[PDB]
Amino acid sequence: MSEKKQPVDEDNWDDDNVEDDFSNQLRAELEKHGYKMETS
Amino acid sequence: PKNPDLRIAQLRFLLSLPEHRGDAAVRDELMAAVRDNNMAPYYEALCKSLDWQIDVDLLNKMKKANEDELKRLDEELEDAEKNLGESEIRDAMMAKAEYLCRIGDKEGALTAFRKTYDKTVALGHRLDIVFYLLRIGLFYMDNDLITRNTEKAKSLIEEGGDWDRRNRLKVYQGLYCVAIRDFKQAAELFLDTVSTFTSYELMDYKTFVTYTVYVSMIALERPDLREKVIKGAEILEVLHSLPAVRQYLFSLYECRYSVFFQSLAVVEQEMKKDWLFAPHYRYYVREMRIHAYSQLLESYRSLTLGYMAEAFGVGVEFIDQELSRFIAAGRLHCKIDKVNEIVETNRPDSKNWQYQETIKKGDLLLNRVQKLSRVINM
Amino acid sequence: QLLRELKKMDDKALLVEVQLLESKTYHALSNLPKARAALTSARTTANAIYCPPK
Repeated sequence: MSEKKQPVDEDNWDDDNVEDDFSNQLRAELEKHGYKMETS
Repeated sequence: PKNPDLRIAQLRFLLSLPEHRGDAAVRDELMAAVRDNNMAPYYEALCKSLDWQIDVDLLNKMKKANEDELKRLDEELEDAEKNLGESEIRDAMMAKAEYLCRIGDKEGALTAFRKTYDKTVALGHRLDIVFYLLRIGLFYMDNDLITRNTEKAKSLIEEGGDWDRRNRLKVYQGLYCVAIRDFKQAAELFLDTVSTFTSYELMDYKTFVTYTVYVSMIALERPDLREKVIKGAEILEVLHSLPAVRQYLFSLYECRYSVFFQSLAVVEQEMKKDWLFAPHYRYYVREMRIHAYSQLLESYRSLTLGYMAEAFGVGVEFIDQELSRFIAAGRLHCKIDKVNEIVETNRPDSKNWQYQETIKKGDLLLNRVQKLSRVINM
Repeated sequence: QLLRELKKMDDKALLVEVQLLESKTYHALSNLPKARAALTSARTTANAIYCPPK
């Protein structure tokens, strides 16, 4: 009963949520926020 | 029998973050590979770090020491097969065989795990095995064996009660938790810092204090926060050793703006140098941030970000994208503004936001049983 | 090392002659219950001795 069209056609798996904030963003985070002391 | 090659597993973590260098590898690589018959700490590092010029007078004298250790195994278990006692072979050879697992690979499985697991009923030898799957889940940085030792230890958690070592089970289950983003049970099970005084799987007990305070500074609400990290009696001395740790707590509880980031730079330096914590260096830092902004932003309602940037350091555009990501990330509900510049806060979830999760579960899980309800006829 | 010698010998005032100093230093590091225990040791010490020093 299982098929009918379709036979023709802890890890980081939970860390993926904030890793979506880690991959597109904030990879040099305290390399700029840590340099807010002396940049200005 | 645990802590030297566990420290060499910390040297594997020293191989982890400084990658560009091949000299700080080889120096204490040779220092850890000339001491105390350790074939595997240069064998896997032969598989990872620099290879060998030769090994004949260098380390085949230590495979010759391994040969000597092996021929006295062939002395010992053939001298213990005559004796008929407390499984003399498996006991007096699980000693040298956990030492063999210190020498070489996971053949310590067959010659330790079941070699003492098929005889005993006491949890001491099996718990040495659990601690050795812990140390080899520190060698290989396992996800497997540091769960398999829990799978083996819960076979004797079901009857127990013991003073130090079961609290150490709590400690390493918490290290398994906060080896990934699992955070509160680690601190809750570390919180009984008294009975964990010194056993020969510990590192510096003071560093155990630093690790429990790093994990207990968050997942601990402000009354519990002040009662534990402030009103803690015996904790105060073992954080009076390190000034910057007590400075970190009093700078966080002080709730300033720039000593937030000075303190946070100290714990930025500290958080990396930490094995099975340094690949988790990011959500802890913005977790400190989200706790700080959450305790600082509910109280005001006529708030300007000029009042922030006057005392954070610089935030005129520097905290702009920071707080914007923090708000639109799902949490830290306030409103960031155009140059009208009034930051507007929200409710304590006493009335409004509470009214969702009931139908959020009566949809999902009750809809799974709607499917099973529609399993009647066909 | 002071606990290695005095609690076996007889001079019970000479015990608290340093145990009370330890009750000071557990306030100096703010170890509150152990300083309470040291004060209790002082109180259960001083009822055997008349007053030969102050």
